[PDB]
Amino acid sequence: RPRTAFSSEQLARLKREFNENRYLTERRRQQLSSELGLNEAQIKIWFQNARAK
Repeated sequence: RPRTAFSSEQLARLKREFNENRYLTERRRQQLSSELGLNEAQIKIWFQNARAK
């Protein structure tokens, strides 16, 4: 799955979340998806990519 483009707001949330905990659980992935309007797949990819970088 190719990565979508994230808005500034979505990125703001993801960065703060990543800085609290770099690893996702199911419930946290679901909360992010529902609060960000992003597919869970996109959330997982962003976290993986962020750890990679």
